[PDB]
Amino acid sequence: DAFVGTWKLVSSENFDDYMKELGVGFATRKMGGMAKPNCIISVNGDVITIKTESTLKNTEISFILGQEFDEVTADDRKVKSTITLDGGVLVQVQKWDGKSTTIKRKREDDKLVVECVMKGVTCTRVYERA
Ligand SMILES: O=C(O)c1cc(C2CCCCC2)c(OCC(F)(F)F)nc1C(F)(F)F
Repeated sequence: DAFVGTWKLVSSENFDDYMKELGVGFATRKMGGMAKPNCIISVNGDVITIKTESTLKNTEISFILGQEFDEVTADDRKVKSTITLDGGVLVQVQKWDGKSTTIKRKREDDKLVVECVMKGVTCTRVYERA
């Protein structure tokens, strides 16, 4: 849809703090911080796929809006994830060990803006079309 495409990371703010609040250790944070991923979003019928590709780490999720699914995150959390579309924003929550984090994806001008929240930390990542 508005989201379909191949997107390249162009800016990131507070990602290290976000990962630290998730409990990610130094080595994985190091990898994550200097990753410049592509994000490839596609849709086929009810099923949306989001691939995140980078030199040292790839991930992929496929889901139906509103249907919880199991996910292994890039930092190796085993979470229960649910993604919904609200006012044009793809809102993902991940739940594990009584914690949650939200990842909101929205389209703004030429950007795919990703806002990641864990407790008091807010990270903003901006992707542009490849
Ligand atoms: O899409 C993103 O840019 C993104 C990317 C990553 C990984 C992707 C592979 C390379 C390293 C970074 C990620 O990892 C999960 C955690 F941050 F927790 F490590 N979380 C997100 C985001 F939160 F924003 F969805």
